[PDB]
Amino acid sequence: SLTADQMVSALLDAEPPILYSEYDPTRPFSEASMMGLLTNLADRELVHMINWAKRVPGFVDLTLHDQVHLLESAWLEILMIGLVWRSMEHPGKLLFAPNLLLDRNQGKSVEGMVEIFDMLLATSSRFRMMNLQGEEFVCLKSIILLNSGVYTFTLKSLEEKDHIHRVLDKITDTLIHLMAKAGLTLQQQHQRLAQLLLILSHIRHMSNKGMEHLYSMKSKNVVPSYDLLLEMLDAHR
Amino acid sequence: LALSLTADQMVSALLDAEPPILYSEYDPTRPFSMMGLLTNLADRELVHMINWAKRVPGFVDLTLHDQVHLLESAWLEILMIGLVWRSMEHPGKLLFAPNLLLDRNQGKSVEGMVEIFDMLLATSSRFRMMNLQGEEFVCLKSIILLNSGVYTEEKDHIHRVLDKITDTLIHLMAKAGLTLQQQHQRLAQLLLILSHIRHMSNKGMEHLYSMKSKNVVPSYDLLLEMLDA
Ligand SMILES: CC1=C(c2ccc(O)cc2)[C@H](c2ccc(OCCN3CC[C@H](C)C3)cc2)Oc2cc(O)ccc21
Ligand SMILES: CC1=C(c2ccc(O)cc2)[C@H](c2ccc(OCCN3CC[C@H](C)C3)cc2)Oc2cc(O)ccc21
Repeated sequence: SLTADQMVSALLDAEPPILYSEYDPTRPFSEASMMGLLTNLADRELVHMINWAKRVPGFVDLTLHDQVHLLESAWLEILMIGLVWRSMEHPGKLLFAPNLLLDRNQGKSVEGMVEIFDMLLATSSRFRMMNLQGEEFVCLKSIILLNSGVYTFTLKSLEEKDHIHRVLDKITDTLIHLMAKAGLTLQQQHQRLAQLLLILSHIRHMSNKGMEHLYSMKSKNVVPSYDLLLEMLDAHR
Repeated sequence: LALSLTADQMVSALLDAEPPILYSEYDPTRPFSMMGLLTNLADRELVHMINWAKRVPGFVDLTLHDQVHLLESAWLEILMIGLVWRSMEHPGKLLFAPNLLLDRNQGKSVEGMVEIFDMLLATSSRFRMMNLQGEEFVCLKSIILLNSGVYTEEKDHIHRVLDKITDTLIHLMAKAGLTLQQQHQRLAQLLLILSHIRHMSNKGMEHLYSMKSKNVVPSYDLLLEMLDA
């Protein structure tokens, strides 16, 4: 029932905070410590992501089961687009945190990492060339949340999918509204809409390559479990 | 040059450039290697894909080097969307060839295959649900060709062609009688399906690699030879 303006306002209000890496001026940054710091940040960002997701219009209208499925599908894509967004104004660097700004040479320290760094930096550059606006960014991130898991899900399921498609349609309306307000021609509007949504194909690509890379590290866990996501999502009262 | 085409001229060019549907190489008199059949078919399909790519307006304006890199990035996605397209009118089945229609039970035959089968089937179902038209299909396939490798003067040209295809898609929908709102909603719906096709190609590549076959990706030299400089 939201208007385009109401949709933008809700998404902007729902934005999670930018988190920091730990501070210590007695411990100089080490290559050996890098993955540990990144993991610690990612895990903390995930908790805020679940909060954010619950504030995306239409998301909590879904079953808890399907909310979990959508986050299972989208969580790394969402981490990545978030990273690319806060890195946009910093050519050649990834702003994992304001006190953890890394370049591709530092990425070389971890086997297989520089390939993923390069893809993320390329996305940052693309954002920059398009002059991506914050209002557009929060629309794109919401689209990832709703769309990424919708092809891999009963009567209830059909109802859910119809709802997701209607919300996705409203976000399309919202993007078009924003561009119309920016003074773009109708032609420029459709063209930019297309340009923006094609970036999501690259973000999906990066998530899949990234997931493969994280698994190759043979750590205890990579993905947040169904259990964990449910626990974070399945709040009482 | 090819950017000077009208929307109608663009559509006609793409429709005319469509590759043929090939047959599986087996003797139908004999008892029914699935991956063997599929690999043989994919490899033959690839040749026709390269000749199709050369007819996508704007593609051959790129350097041969860049043409090859786009094909390197896009070939599996393009195989997949073509498979989904010809499987649309066959619910629950994948029409790999007219003489090779497989259902998901058949897919189980091969380890790790049914997961990718189900994704392909879901895409075919989505196409049918959206009543995807042939004119839209050829635009989407062209977008995959130009977009899949663009992150890995030339880039400006690629974006110009992509913008032209967007114009063409919107033109088709307007002609179909859709309102402006329906036009940009349907455009978005179609482009979001492309992210799923990318996903499928990613998981498909993982699966093909896990089989530890001889090769998986076509070499630079193979693609370049097919391009016939
Ligand atoms: C994009 C990205 C990272 C990354 C690094 C390599 C790679 O192949 C894919 C993602 C790494 C990264 C990403 C995900 C990681 O998963 C650790 C396992 N956690 C994830 C959630 C679950 C509770 C367990 C560990 C490190 O760092 C980031 C931190 C952020 O706050 C936001 C994005 C990242
Ligand atoms: C989608 C698809 C196939 C497939 C099966 C499992 C999988 O994990 C990914 C793709 C299999 C398939 C797809 C690609 C294959 O690559 C074999 C290696 N070739 C590819 C080109 C290069 C010259 C070497 C082998 C089998 O069959 C198809 C045949 C088609 O004419 C069109 C699409 C396919």
